[PDB]
Amino acid sequence: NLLEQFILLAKGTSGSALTALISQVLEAPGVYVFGELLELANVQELAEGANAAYLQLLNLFAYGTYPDYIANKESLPELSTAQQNKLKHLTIVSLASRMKCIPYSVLLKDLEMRNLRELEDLIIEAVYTDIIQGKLDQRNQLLEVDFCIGRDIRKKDINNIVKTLHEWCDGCEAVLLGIEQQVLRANQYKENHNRTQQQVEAEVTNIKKTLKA
Amino acid sequence: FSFKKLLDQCENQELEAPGGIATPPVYGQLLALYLLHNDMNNARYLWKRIPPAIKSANSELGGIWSVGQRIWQRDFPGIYTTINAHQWSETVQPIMEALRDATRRRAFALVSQAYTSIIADDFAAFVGLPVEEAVKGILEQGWQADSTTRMVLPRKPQQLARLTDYVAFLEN
Amino acid sequence: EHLIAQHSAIKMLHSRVKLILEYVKASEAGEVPFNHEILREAYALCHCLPVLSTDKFKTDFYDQCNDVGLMAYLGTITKTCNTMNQFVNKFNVLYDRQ
Amino acid sequence: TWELANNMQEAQSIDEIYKYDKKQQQEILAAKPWTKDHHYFKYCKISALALLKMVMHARSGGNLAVMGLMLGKVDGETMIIMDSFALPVEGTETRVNAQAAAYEYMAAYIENAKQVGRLENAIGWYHSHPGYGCWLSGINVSTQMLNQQFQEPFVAVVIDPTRTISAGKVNLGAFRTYPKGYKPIEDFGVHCKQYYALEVSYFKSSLDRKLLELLWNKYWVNTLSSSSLLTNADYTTGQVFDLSEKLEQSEAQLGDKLAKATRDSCKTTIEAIHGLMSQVIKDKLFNQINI
Repeated sequence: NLLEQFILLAKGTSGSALTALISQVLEAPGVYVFGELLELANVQELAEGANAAYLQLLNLFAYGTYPDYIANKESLPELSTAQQNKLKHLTIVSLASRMKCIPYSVLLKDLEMRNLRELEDLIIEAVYTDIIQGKLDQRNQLLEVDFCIGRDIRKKDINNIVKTLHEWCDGCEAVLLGIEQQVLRANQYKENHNRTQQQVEAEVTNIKKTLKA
Repeated sequence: FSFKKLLDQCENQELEAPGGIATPPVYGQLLALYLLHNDMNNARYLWKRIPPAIKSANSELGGIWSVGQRIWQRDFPGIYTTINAHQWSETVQPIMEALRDATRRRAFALVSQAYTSIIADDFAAFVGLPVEEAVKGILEQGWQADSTTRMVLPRKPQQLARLTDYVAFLEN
Repeated sequence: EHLIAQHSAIKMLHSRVKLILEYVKASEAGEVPFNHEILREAYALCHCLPVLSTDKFKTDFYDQCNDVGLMAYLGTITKTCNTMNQFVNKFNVLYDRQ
Repeated sequence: TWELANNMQEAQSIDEIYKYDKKQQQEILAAKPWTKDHHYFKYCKISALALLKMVMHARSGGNLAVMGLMLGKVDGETMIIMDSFALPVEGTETRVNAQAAAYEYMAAYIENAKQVGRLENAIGWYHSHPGYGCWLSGINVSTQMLNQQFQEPFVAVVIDPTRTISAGKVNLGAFRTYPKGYKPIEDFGVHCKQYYALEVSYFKSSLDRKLLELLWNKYWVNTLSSSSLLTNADYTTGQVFDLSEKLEQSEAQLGDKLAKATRDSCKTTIEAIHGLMSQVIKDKLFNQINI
């Protein structure tokens, strides 16, 4: 993949060339999840020195959304239009991850946009890049997403993932239990009916045995 | 919600008696409770049931029956005038406020349901006071209002077992 | 038959979800190496659990439930009538001549 | 415990129909109940294995026409068929003639089956109609005449391979015929008075049921994503219309059919409630997780 193609050059280099490489990665199309790039020790070693801003920018791209690049706009270096478009696409993906019907006003507020047409064009190009799949609806000012790619996961949120899966498992188990109970009752009911019918039959034929004298 | 227990307690107190006639206060309390629950037929038959001697012995029953007659004709403005005309004993004291609150709620619901625009005078007579409940109506619940003609515009405000029982019944 | 045929499929889905949860727990503990690609898909699968919680779906589901209830009413009302007919047929011979 | 009844060796009347009561068969053959009235057997029950064998033979025939035999028995008012056996016949898709090859083949296969342990006899024949519905032609009518008038226990089967493949449901058609003399709708053809139709039913053993359920078990996605009663709406509406007609006929008769109408209504209601139950279970399992 693209990350594999851009990852082997980051071993031997460090310093300005490394930061230029991460900038090129952030500019290259197709790359949207920066998991293995941040996992390298060379990237993490940038915290000490004069290149902490690039590390903060990479962390913001990996996990943060567009408003996070509002309070600390002056701290990070200038961004080109490709990086801004990629960040907006990541913010759209993050928003669609939570709710499946994104209102237009929420998107306009979140992406800091002034025109509805520009927002629709940005959503259209995001769909063309094939990061999310969905359809717009101007009558209700809604965007419906049927499937969105998961974003990056840090090594502290995994426990929460477990919780959700656990919940699902529990629910399945509950359903199973109910199933059993229901079918059992059904069977019993049927048996009861048959039994009583048989009893009646016995009675009447017994009557016959005592009436044909 | 606590009045239902008092209601049925008075019911079984009424049901049997040493001589078939009970004390005046229990009769009055039962009649007032019947009036409160907006059940007019039982209250009217209870009033018909009372013997004339005990009926004329106490004037409290007269006031209760006057209130019942006023509420039977569905004349809302007269109910508030006839409910406070006389004095009420402590035994029937906490009935009047509850009845007035229930009547006010019923009038509010009727106005909100059966009216799209009503003269402010009639609505204020229905509710009780033509000074501050109009501004309360427009502000608190957002009812539209217009001056000059004084017009308000109120607006109106465990599963699988059943299916398996149905299937078992149908199949058998 | 019906409540049991799909019970096996539900159990299979339970087993698959349990296997995925076991792998995620093992990755959290450290038995397996940190494959930072499967966890992203696990997160995406996690975020897609409350499927179609809109009002239109609820209204359609309630309409479907009411329609099936009415279809069952028309069909209980005829089994009751058939038992009614058999009862009157048996009654017209026992306690009433002809 | 979860399945409650399960199965180690126990069975029921479902597995009982697979047997050969020699005395019973001899006495029904000797008594000849159907020779006295024309309106005899109306229920034909054919096993699954025969059905799939017939379908594969028809498909292997392709655009042309194939033709084969069938094996079974008769029991009271009903007819039982549980074996299919193809024939090496060739011809144009509009006509097929059984040459000496089939004549030497049916006897040889019957002898081979008898050596195997099979005890059933010839019951009828199946012919594939590639496209032109399911109706007996003139030559088919004459052949069925002679077969049912010489070999009294018999029945013909006609299927449509092309329409079965295209639509998705089988075109099994079981037909018996009224003998000559008894005289008392364009789809059925032009000899609709000479030949009539029969209902079709199927059965499978306890072992067959278990194997089929366990094999179909590898369909879980479609099992819990089918959402029935949204695909068979036309079938249910047609069933309700036929229910209305049957109810009208029963009401006219009252002035029995009422039992049949009640059973049909019960079947349709059971299907509808089963669909609702599956929908409810899916909603409980999927839409009630993670708030």
